[PDB]
Amino acid sequence: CGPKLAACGIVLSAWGVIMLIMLGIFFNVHSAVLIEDVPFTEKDFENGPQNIYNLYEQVSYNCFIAAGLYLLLGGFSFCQVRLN
Amino acid sequence: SFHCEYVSSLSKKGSLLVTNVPSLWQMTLHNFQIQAFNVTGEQFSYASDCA
Amino acid sequence: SPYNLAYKYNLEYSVVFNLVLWIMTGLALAVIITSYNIWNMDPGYDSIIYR
Amino acid sequence: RLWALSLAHAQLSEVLWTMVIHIGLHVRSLAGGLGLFFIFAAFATLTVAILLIMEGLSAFLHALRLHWVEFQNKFYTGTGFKFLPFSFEHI
Amino acid sequence: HSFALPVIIFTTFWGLIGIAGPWFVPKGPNRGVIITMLVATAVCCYLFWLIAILAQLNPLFGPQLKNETIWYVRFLW
Amino acid sequence: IHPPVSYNDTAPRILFWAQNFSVAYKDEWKDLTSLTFGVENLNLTGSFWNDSFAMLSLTYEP
Amino acid sequence: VITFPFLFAVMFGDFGHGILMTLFAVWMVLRESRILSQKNENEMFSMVFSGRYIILLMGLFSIYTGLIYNDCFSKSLNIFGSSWSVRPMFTIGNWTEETLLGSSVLQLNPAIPGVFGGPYPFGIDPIWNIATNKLTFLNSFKMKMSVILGIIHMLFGVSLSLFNHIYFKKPLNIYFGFIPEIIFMSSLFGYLVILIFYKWTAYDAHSSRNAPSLLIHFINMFLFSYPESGNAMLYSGQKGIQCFLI
Amino acid sequence: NNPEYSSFFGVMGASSAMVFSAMGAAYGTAKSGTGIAAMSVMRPELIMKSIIPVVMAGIIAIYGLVVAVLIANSLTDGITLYRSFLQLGAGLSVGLSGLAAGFAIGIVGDAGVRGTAQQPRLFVGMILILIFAEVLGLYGLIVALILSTK
Amino acid sequence: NNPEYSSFFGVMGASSAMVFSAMGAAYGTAKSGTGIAAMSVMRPELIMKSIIPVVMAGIIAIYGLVVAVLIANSLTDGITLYRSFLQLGAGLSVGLSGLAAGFAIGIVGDAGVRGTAQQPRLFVGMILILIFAEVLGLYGLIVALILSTK
Amino acid sequence: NNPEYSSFFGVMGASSAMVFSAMGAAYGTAKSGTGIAAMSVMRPELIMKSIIPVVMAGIIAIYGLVVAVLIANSLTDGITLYRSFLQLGAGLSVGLSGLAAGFAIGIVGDAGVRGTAQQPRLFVGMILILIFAEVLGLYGLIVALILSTK
Amino acid sequence: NNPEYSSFFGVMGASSAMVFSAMGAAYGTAKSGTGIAAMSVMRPELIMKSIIPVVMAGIIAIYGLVVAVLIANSLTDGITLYRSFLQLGAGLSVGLSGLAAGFAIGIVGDAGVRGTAQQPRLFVGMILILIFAEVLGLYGLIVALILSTK
Amino acid sequence: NNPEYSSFFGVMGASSAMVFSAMGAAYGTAKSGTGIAAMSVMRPELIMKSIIPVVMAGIIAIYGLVVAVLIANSLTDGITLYRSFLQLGAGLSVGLSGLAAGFAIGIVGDAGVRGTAQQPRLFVGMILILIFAEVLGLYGLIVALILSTK
Amino acid sequence: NNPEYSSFFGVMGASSAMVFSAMGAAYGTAKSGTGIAAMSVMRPELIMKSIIPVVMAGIIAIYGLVVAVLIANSLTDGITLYRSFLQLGAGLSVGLSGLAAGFAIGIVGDAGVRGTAQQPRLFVGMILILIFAEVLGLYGLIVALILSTK
Amino acid sequence: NNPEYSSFFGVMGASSAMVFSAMGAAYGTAKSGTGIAAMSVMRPELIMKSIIPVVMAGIIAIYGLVVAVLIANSLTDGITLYRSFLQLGAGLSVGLSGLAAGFAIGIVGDAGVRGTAQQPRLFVGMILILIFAEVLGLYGLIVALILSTK
Repeated sequence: CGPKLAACGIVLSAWGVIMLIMLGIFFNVHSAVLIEDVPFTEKDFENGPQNIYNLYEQVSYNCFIAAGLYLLLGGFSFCQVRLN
Repeated sequence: SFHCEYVSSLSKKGSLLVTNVPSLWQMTLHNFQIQAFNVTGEQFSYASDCA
Repeated sequence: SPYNLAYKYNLEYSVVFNLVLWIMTGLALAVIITSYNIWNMDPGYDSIIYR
Repeated sequence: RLWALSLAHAQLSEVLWTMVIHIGLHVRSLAGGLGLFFIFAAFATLTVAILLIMEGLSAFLHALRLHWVEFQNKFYTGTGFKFLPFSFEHI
Repeated sequence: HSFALPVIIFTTFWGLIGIAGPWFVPKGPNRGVIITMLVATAVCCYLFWLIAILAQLNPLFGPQLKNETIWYVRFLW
Repeated sequence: IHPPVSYNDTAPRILFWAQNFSVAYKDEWKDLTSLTFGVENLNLTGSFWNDSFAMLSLTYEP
Repeated sequence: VITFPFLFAVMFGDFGHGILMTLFAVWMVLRESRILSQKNENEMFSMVFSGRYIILLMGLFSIYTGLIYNDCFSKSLNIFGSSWSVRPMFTIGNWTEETLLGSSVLQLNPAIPGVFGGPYPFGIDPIWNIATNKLTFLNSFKMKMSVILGIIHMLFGVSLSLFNHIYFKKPLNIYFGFIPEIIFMSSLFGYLVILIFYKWTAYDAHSSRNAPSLLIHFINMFLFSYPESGNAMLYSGQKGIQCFLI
Repeated sequence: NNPEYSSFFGVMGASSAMVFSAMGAAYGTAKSGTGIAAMSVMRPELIMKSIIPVVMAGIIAIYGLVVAVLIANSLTDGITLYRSFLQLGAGLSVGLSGLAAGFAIGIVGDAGVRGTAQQPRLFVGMILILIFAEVLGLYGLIVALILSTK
Repeated sequence: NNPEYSSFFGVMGASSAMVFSAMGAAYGTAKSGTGIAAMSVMRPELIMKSIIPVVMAGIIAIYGLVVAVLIANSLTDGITLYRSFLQLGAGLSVGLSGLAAGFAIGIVGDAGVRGTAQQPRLFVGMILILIFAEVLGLYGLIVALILSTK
Repeated sequence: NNPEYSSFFGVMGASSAMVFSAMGAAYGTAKSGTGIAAMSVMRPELIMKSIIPVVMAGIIAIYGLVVAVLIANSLTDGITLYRSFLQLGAGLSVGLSGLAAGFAIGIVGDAGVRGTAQQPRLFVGMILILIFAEVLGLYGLIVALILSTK
Repeated sequence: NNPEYSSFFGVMGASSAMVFSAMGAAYGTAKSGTGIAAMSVMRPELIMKSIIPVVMAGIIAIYGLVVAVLIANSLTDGITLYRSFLQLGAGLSVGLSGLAAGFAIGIVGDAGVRGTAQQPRLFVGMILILIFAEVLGLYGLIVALILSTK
Repeated sequence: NNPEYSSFFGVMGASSAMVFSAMGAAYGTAKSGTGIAAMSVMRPELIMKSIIPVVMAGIIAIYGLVVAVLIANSLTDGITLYRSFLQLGAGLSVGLSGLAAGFAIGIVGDAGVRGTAQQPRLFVGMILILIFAEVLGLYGLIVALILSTK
Repeated sequence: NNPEYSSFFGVMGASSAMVFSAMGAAYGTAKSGTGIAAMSVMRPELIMKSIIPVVMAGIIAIYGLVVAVLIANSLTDGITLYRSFLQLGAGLSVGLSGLAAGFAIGIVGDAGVRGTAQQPRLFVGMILILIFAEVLGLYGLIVALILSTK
Repeated sequence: NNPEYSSFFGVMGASSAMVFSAMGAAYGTAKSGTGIAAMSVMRPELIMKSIIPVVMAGIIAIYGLVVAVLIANSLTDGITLYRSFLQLGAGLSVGLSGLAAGFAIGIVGDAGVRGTAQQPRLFVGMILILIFAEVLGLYGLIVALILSTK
């Protein structure tokens, strides 16, 4: 590892969790500013908001899973910073 | 074909119509366009502009 | 246009063009020449260029 | 300069998001979750280099220029000897 | 409700920081620094916020939105 | 767009158009445009066409 | 101590960078006793470490400016509410056709009463982050803001000059310098700042058509040369005020 | 309604504002960078102070960007010729004044940084000179904003 | 409907985005290669670190490519002239700003690497100055993205 | 009524007044700044007197700004060619007289300063010579004001 | 029907892909062969390993051949202007990006070979620099494949 | 009867008188001011006499201004082309005669001033040749007054 | 039916194919002859073995001839313009690639020959770098054949 | 009656007569003033004799003046193109002749001044050679007096 990598992993872990959880919030409230981030198609306007709401759930889960990877990076880095 | 902004007897509009003698008449053809041989249909062919 | 009418290019157009072409070529040469002269100006740091 | 720098920072940030982060979004939980992790690490690196380091150092020096010239010149002469006490704190 | 209530709240909040703050500073070598920090913070925050909130009054033209966002404004809210 | 005058003989031969057609006698100007373009009853008498010569002719009575 | 952090935060304002900068400056302070033992040869680290307290304070102001500008990487903050209008607010029987046009093509929100939610109680409204015209809206504001902040700090600067010349007992400098200098500055700046705030209160979406341009009246004031024509005047007796102040 | 060959002039505005300003900031950066590099050999400590000419060149690109953005957002299909020429004049006025300031910063940054390493007292003279250099970019901006909103 | 020639400007946009950014990236790579090579005789270790200006010159060609692809995907036979001019402007606005960036990375890369071999402290200064060079392409990219999408 | 396209020359007047006076002031500043910087090594006290050629170069950019703003304020879509040309000629008259004055200010600043460090008696001479270099910008401005307001 | 001149631009596209990349690969070969030949007197063994700059110069001409073939096979009398312009763009895009890549490969190859002659460590460095050169020709190809197939 | 566009020639008259006379007087001044400041280091007593080339350079700019004002106050909307060309002729005729005189004043100023420090007798010779250099501006004026008053 | 001017481009194809290949081969042979001549002063034995750069320049002259005869044998009254543009592109594509190959054969022929005297092991390297120069003429042929026979 | 532009060629006639003879006399005076400066330091007594090439260069510009006045007095709005082109002929004919004679007077003057200084026997030789140079200006005058009165 080395302490350089562990320190980078701490900074990345903090930043990743902060941004991805905040995105999780905006996706769960169906915020309009996030529309460009949602990976929909021209057919997803059919009937009403049902498809875009399902995609809002998927991108919320994407960010939640990615935040989980940053939590794992964090727990690793908080050990390695003491071990190197 | 041919196109011109002002086929006219007035100097303010180019003086393209010329009288060598005194005249009681004046004329102006703003955006004059004409075509008079090898026409096809009612549509003008590409125009050479006077300018 | 359905009749294929001409692009209505004005009279004075040779004059507009020879104003804008030669004014812009004069301005563009004045910029280019000046820009070349300042870009290749001697920066004059003789006190350190040799040490 | 205030406005100018504020626009530039915003547009650099908008482009970095649109070019990097947008590509991380995907229609399946596992694929998007793995993609976003590496996408945000690359993004964070670019934000540090361009925004925090470069636009930071830019804004910092411009705010100082405003002080040194365009505020202070009305009231501060800025000419005088710096006091320097003899102390063992210099060792 | 009226915009005057926010204005009086913000003016009172920063006014106390910029007046009552200084009036509670102790005596000591740092006093002039502390007073200057309180006053300058209140003036800059107040002026900056006041300009932004005033500029949002009576918009001369609204936002313009992309086609897809206009379609989503039918249902998301 | 005002329809072009179209001298017809077996097929269209002479096409003519303007944004504005006007004349003056003794400097009194008149607008001929409504009296000319798209006028189905327009008097084209004395007009002629040939392979190597052409004569468009527009007659006004009033 | 405050003015440099404030101007820097106006230039640098972003919520996320404000957090990151705050975290790093806090780390440098809370580990200060350890960190002070580290190598002096890393002059870059020594610079930021010697700056640690000043960097914390500007980081906090950078969060503040980021919040007023309501921007983190062109994304909004959920802290503030909204004044923007939902589609039911367009469909009031007036501009219902604009809603149908909005299904076919892009449209600009009218900002008309009954459609608009009315005056906004916070910083930039969240809607501006998604709007295609946002930069035209925000640039007008940030420009006008910048002019005011600079004017006020220059007015402080000439006021600081007064104190300094008093503490040196220089009556000539305050009498022949400060008085005509502050009058010169204040007469030019005061007209301009009055017009900026006036425009933000004296006009709306209804009065937006044929609305007068501020910069033209400002230039014409300094020229002493308004030609009784072109742009309409902003308020009664304004010609006399222009003439007097210049 | 309006003739085309009319949105083009406004596009040349936005383009010029970015392009000639980026050229100005490039010549300012390049000359200053050669100075700072050659300087650092004799005075390794001055690097962190001597960055100033690079950042003073840096604002010229940003002045270009401000006008480029302002013009670009103001474009439309069938833009009025008058508004489109105004955008050309703006785009040149910032872009080429940015270029003038770019050279001004480059030359006085290269000479000023070198001079400062031989004599630290020059640091104040250098940044005083860089005012009357960088202000040329600002004047290109002032007129460009006036034209862009005329 | 559009005139037949309409797509010409937009295609010159797509090409210019790539071409002038490739010229900026070539100039920056050529000058940097000359510096790196010529100095490595005294400094066998610094070849692995001094690559960064080459990488940044490469990044300017990437900025070109991005716009060239974004323009080229936005082409069609039916394109309105307005969007076709916007695409030319975008292409020049990234392409020539990339050329300006590449000039700056070339000069800063060459002088920076030479100086670094004579004084290793310069490496940080060189990286900072090179970012101020490289961002000129990125400002060119901002304006190209704004023009190509409105 | 009167010609459209008429704006172009008036706009070019505003741009010429700014751009060429910014080129003049950039040359003036640049050349003078090489003088100040190279001089300061020999005479570290003369820095704050030696700025005057840089200040007068900056005033040339102010003259170009004054005319450019006056022109821009005097533009309109319906501008009769008489006013449009008067604006172009005003633009070039200050723009290029400022360029000329800027050339002179750059040369006499540098020569004046390098001479003054070797003999302080030259300082008054550098000022008197420099007034005759700067007044050319003021004459250019006078003709530009007379033309643009005719 | 489509204008008779329309195939011209596509043909000039094909020619351009070959011509400008041949100019690139020629310059890259010319400088590389100079460096190799000048090296050989001091390091007779390295002349084999130092071929690589020339091989990459060859590869720039192969990219221009590929687009020149793809364009040349995609031609017909009635070709729409839209498609012919795509082919002109493709031609200039690979062509001048190949020329840019050629300027890089040449200057890098010469300085890199003559450096490696004095410094056996440099080889590992210069191959990475040559790759960051040659990829410009690949970016040009990518935009040319993308353009010619819309 | 009077055409449109008539102003261009008359206006370029006014501007060319001022611009080329300012260029003349700026070269006259730049060379003279170089001469004075390079010379005066050895001869402080000559500063307040060796200014005369610069004073004569100023007078060429005044001949420019005279004609440029005399033209600018005699333009009218729809001026006849005859008076307008006469105003161009007057414009060029002083302007370029002032440019020519500017070169001569420059060279006699530089050589005559620098020579004077080693030989005081040259100063009266320099005055006489400098009148012969100055008077070309005056012949330019005489022709320009004549043309502008037909 | 077919245009009057149509064959002019077909002619410019044939002529260019020859002329630019002759220019390439002439430059290749002028540089190579210079190199062989100056080399031979201390190397009798190499006079024959060293002529290979010249022989490969003579091949570029044949690539020009082949296309020029192939175009020439296909010119006629009825040529439908499309075939004439194909022929111009062929003639420029081989011709200017022949010019690029001739430039490269010249430079590698001179440097390679001089180096071969200094170190006879270079000779195999000179052949390899020449295959990579000569093949540009072959790519020029391949494209030209394809175009002229599409 | 006569064409609108008709008076313009006579106007440029009057301008060229003064401008080109000004340039010639300016060069004449500048070379002679330089020669006088380099001569006076050694031979200060000689100046009043060595003024000859200067006063003769001043005479060349009087030949320009005389024609520029005659042409200008002969102008009118109603001028026939014959009289207008005769006057342009007078204009170039004195103008470029005076310009050329001025170049001969300058170069022969600078030599004749430096030569006489070292060898007093050349003073008459310089006067004679310059009389041939002046007569070339007189030939331009003779034809310009013919044409302006025809």
